[PDB]
Amino acid sequence: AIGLPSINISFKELATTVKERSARGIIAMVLKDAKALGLNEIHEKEDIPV
Amino acid sequence: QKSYLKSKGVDLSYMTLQEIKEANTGSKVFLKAKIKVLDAMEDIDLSIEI
Repeated sequence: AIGLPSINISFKELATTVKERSARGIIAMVLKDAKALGLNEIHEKEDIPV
Repeated sequence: QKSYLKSKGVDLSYMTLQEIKEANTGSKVFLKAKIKVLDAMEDIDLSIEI
């Protein structure tokens, strides 16, 4: 509900990109392995199953 | 400087040469210079007309 009046200033550096991804284009890959079974969406390199 | 800016990902298509000259680069500074190094005489050639 109503809280105390709040003034918050946020600093964020949204400049961390190169070769930006296109809005279009979706690739689906199916693989045979013993682990990580199921769907694992991969948005970029940092989130890769280990 | 242009290569560094392109690596940063900024678009230089519309900027003037002056604008790219004074674009913010952070800590790094890029400069270049031209000099010519003198040398003492080592070879002498003379032609004499009698």
